Amino acid sequence: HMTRPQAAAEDARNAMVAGLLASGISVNGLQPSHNPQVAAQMFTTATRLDPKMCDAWLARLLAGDQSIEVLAGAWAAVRTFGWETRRLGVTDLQFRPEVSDGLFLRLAITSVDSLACAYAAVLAEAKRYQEAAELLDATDPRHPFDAELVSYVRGVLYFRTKRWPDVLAQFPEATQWRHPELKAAGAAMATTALASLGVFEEAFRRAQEAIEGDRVPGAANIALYTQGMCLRHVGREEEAVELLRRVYSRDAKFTPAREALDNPNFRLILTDPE
Repeated sequence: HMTRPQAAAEDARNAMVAGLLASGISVNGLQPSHNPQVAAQMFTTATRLDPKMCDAWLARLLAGDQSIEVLAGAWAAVRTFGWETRRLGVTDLQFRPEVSDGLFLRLAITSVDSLACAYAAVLAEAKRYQEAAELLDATDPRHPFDAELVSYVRGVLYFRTKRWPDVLAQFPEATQWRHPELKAAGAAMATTALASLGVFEEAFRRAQEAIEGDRVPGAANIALYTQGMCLRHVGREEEAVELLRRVYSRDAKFTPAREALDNPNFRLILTDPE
């Protein structure tokens, strides 16, 4: 006579396995498939039957659902962070859930502290800045690798509330980051902050860190666009046009570049996420 908790727990583990399989992840020597909607349903089933299984919430992120309910479900279950993937032998090599910060990057959830960062990023995308900041405040990793993500998402928070000096404090020039992408996107936000403050020459220079290596193309676009505005500001119109066409060609949906090409008087620093 299996108890109800035991039946729920076993069913949740099997739903987890099925979701992973439907995500192209082989488990226990079973053949995977590619059924994204089934994967999401399976992971949702797992969280309904065992809401204490943190990795099932994380799996719903992998499957595309980064709503606040999912992030908050994962955070409530954080005690079992990693238990079920470890039980299955599943690693970051196969299973790397991420959340978009809504501006430049997908942030990988690899630890309790990076889950907190991702949750704060999602909070801040919903304009719940107070809760985001509290969550970052209460995080304080002892190891510098995860603290870089805290600094970055605090910068995103400052960027989203147009606090330009605070943005600059989060992303100082000539600073080594263990995460190259955090540095690149941070530089795009610093470039935007500097341009907004009218410090055009420094904006131009900071932009290069967002451009180098095309590591984060969306950061590079913002940076190249902002360099075009700087060039336009000092009357170097032909060079401005080169960079603006470069960006429009890189990303035809980058409407401000088209606007600036259509209107040589257009002079907008892009502060809106959009």
